[PDB]
Amino acid sequence: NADDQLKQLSALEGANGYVIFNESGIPLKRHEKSISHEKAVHIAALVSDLWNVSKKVIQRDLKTPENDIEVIRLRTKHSYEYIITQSGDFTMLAIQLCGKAIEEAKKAAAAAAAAAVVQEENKEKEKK
Amino acid sequence: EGVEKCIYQNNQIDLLEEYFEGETSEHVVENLSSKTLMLFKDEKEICKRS
Repeated sequence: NADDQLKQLSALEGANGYVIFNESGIPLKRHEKSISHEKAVHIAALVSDLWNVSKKVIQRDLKTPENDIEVIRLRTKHSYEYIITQSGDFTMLAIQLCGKAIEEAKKAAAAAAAAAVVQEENKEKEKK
Repeated sequence: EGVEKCIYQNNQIDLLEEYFEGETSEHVVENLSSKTLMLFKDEKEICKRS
């Protein structure tokens, strides 16, 4: 059941990886494409500092009572997108790409497949 | 589910693309032009000398 959500996140177009953070900062589950645990430990520390600072800043720095940030989306260079949503005590980071980025990724995958096929052909030739 | 909802809105339109970004005007009509740089003439010659 829980495993299916990770598969569902991958299924959505423009999604690269999903990282989930506990209140302590331990990464519950991360995507296989992205680095597992080492990247999660590095991503969880940065998001907690950002989410905590933003949550604290909105309440006091903006002088607005009972105002809480719900979703933070950071758009950077190339196709990077990092939507952050907090549910209960768990906050996760999702990395999605634009249409051009997705096309580039598909092209790269195709190239990799072609390379693998070429290697297989070479192996067959060597066997012959 | 919430993360997926955010993914769908961004996927509809790039929203950061710049039509014809970078490429310049390319062909642009140019008028041929002539500019006199200087004039050299003889002074007080008898009659005129071509």
